[PDB]
Amino acid sequence: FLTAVSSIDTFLPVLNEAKLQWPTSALAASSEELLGGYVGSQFYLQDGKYMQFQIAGSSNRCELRQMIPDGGSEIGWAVDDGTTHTATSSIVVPEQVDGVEEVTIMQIHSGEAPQLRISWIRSKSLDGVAYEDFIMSTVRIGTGDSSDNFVKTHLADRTAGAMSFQIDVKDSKLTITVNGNVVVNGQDLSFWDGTDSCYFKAGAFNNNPTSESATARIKFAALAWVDHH
Ligand SMILES: O=C(O)[C@H]1O[C@@H](O[C@H]2[C@H](O)[C@H](O)[C@@H](O)O[C@@H]2C(=O)O)[C@@H](O)[C@@H](O)[C@@H]1O
Ligand SMILES: O=C(O)[C@H]1O[C@@H](O[C@H]2[C@H](O)[C@H](O)[C@H](O)O[C@@H]2C(=O)O)[C@@H](O)[C@@H](O)[C@@H]1O
Repeated sequence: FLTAVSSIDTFLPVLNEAKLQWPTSALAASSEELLGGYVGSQFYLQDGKYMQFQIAGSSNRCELRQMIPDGGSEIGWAVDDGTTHTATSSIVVPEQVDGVEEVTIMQIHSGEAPQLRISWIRSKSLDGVAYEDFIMSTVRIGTGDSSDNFVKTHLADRTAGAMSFQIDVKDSKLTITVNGNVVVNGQDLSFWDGTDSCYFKAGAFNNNPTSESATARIKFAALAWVDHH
């Protein structure tokens, strides 16, 4: 078998507060299964050090979903509880194979919608400007489909090396730091005031591929979800 992610210490804290969804939103592995050696080509320890996710197919995923720690059920939190909810990662986004067009690698999501997606995207125009092979944030400020429901930002061009991300939510404000630099500084999340079902996700969620067989692949050198109070 492939080497399991849980065979080293690095990812145990997040696996202790996650379930894996693969190849859809259906459950693939409970937290205890993840901590106890769950493995496959979709989710394995790569190069002795990366938690790697792989998935093909439109809207398919191999994704961790935040759970109450220590064998608890699904978590839900609010954007304005006075604490800071923080997700910190170090991600190697390799060159994506032909047919893969957008891969969501971290989220804040609730019962209804994604508050935030951080995604790799092959090419896109944002605010009249073309970008290629880059990392984007998409924040929902509404539940509709017109462009005014979203705030989209160029976070960074994709690098060969690991790229760090920190997502901080405090007092209905979102901050995204990339390689130690604040990129998104206090984006308003007030539309979500009253929602108590938010949670973090991370992995690979394949969006709008041009081929159903093309496999998205994303490597995490680090991932942690914490609440600072
Ligand atoms: O046409 C789009 O690509 C549309 O998608 C929106 O993101 C959605 C994702 O693609 C996934 O379907 C899932 O995560 O739901 C997302 C959503 O409904 O917010 C946005 O990227 C939007 O800007 C875009 O028009
Ligand atoms: O598939 C979706 O549209 C969303 O489902 C969410 O996962 C749910 C889902 O109901 C599962 O069947 C399971 O029973 O509970 C999941 C949960 O963790 O809340 C999310 O995967 C979400 O990202 C999807 O957009």
